[PDB]
Amino acid sequence: AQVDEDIIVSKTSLWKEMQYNRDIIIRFKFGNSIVKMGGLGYKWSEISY
Amino acid sequence: ASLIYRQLLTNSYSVDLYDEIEQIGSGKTQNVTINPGPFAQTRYAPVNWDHGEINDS
Repeated sequence: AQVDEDIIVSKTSLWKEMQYNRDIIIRFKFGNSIVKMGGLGYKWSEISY
Repeated sequence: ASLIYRQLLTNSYSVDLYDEIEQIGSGKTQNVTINPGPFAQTRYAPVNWDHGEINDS
């Protein structure tokens, strides 16, 4: 169909807005991909994150 | 002195004026009448956490 259309799936409900203020410790390790190039073994085609 | 009661009854109409005066004097408030029908609290969704869009090449 090429026309607007609406319904209501469920009647009203309560929502509180609240503040959560925690401390965080993010730790992570990079990633490296290394791949040869078809040849004698002197050309590296990709060394990328 | 019996006429005190007769006079008060007969002149009682002035209490309407007194009521108007105290009505003008008094501050006023009002209501925003509350809605019933929070009979269905609604949860967020089925939410699953995952790593974002890795930028491969």
